[PDB]
Amino acid sequence: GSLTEDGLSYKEKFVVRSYEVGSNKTATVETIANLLQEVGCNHAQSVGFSTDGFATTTTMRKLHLIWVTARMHIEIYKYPAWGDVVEIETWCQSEGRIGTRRDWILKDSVTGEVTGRATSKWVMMNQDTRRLQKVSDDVRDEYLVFCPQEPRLAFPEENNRSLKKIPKLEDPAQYSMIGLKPRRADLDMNQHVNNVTYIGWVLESIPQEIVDTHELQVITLDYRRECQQDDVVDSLTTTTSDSQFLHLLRLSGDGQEINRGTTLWRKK
Amino acid sequence: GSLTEDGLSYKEKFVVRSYEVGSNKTATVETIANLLQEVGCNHAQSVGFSTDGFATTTTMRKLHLIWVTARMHIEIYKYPAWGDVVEIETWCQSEGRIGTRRDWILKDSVTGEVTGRATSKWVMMNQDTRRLQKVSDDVRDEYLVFCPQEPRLAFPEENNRSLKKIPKLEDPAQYSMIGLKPRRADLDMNQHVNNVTYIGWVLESIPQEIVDTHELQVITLDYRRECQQDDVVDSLTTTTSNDSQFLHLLRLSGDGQEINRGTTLWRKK
Ligand SMILES: Cc1occc1C(=O)NCc1ccco1
Ligand SMILES: Cc1occc1C(=O)NCc1ccco1
Repeated sequence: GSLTEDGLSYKEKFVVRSYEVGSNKTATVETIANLLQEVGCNHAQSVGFSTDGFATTTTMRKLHLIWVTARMHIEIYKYPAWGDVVEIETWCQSEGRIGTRRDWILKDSVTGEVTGRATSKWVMMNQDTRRLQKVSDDVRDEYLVFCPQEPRLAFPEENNRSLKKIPKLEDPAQYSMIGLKPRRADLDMNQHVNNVTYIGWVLESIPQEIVDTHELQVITLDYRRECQQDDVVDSLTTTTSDSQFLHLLRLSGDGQEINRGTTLWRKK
Repeated sequence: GSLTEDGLSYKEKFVVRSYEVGSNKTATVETIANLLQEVGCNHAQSVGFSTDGFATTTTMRKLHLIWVTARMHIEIYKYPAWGDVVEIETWCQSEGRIGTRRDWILKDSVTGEVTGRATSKWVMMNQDTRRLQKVSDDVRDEYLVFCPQEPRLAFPEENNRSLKKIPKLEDPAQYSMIGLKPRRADLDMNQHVNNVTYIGWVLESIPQEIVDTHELQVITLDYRRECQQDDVVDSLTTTTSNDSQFLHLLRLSGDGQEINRGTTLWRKK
């Protein structure tokens, strides 16, 4: 991969692997999400930021401050087939004191057609206390020089799906998968549960009949609290409708919320 | 990737990804295993075989016959770091009617030094009845033309670790991880649990203190029965031993039906 000519975005090509595809012989949404994280990490490295998923500076490191994902929104038009080359372009943009956005565009390398797009919202937090804090001016200036100044949005439309508020699923859920636990492969280099694991957990409570007859078109997922290495999770889903679902991930015992989201599926 | 000049082996380079590394910022053994499977699949594709993990011909497909892994043995000297390039060479060799072997050599692209090696044993089986059958001469001839004729072994030594018999762990196990279940990401394109998932499940019952102070050098794993999509597994481990050795067993959570047995060898960091 490499930064683009203006140095304000980063592009990388990937060849879809055999173990990366589902029963449709095309990349799963979790493979797509891993590739998004990979290109994001390579963009941070290319300009000198930390590569641990927290995109920190020496200044943030001294203050024990980290960037954390608050929301992921992915829309896929065509899932790449095994052996296909997908090119992904990513960029970062500040949204004031509130937080920062990282966007992605996925393209078919051969045709040049846009096959998917994604957006994410990030917030700054002290890694020990977990307390959120507004971005300081001295740390904002550190990363602004790597972002476009004019608005550049993967989802330009005012009040589009990526910004919709997500309600809390009410019991009883129509479907559930309980007792989900992360294993070592689900952890990152810092021993935290990888953000993509929660996408897989959300999807575990979708009936197999939906997965066999439909394709996932949109997934929006809010991240409220981390699942620790020794926690156990329950994945809940209710049909709200194309097929649409409302999702909730909570701790198996006390029912503490860790994630909420919605999915939209298209009949094959 | 590509077949080599003599067309009897296949090589491919991989750049280690951020999500592919563990706490040591080097590739996990499961990432290594996925890369082994990937280069194996690319070698089958390069010469016209099926790419579903069963390496079948049109002849085998008409008979509902498949190749299945009976044993995996991996030895790693140095785990590649994030961003490093690892080159992997693989080849296949028949071992008579018994079964066939697929071997791998991993190298550091920059230095050319051998950083790891692996071997696997495969057997032919009817995919519906799960009954094993000896390889026929007409099936055998189909793939022999893609294998070296002279012996080429990643583990040449006559009485080496890759061929050692593995005993059955006796209860009580020293350590256990209970209620492990596969999710959709653990399945392949045919909806079978991926062979690498069982490696992760074996390792779940190793105490975190061993993982933090030691590095995995060798893993040998026998595959006896497959875990179905709706099955639940128990991972059991007992220390058998500067080095640490363990005996492992994976069994169904309910009746205790064996699915895998293996051994691991760890070296202090
Ligand atoms: C998504 C995000 O939220 C807060 C910071 C970032 C980020 O990615 N920063 C590193 C970087 C590398 C190139 C541009 O920015
Ligand atoms: C491991 C194995 O056991 C039985 C067959 C095979 C195999 O890989 N065959 C396909 C192939 C591609 C190049 C050479 O052979």
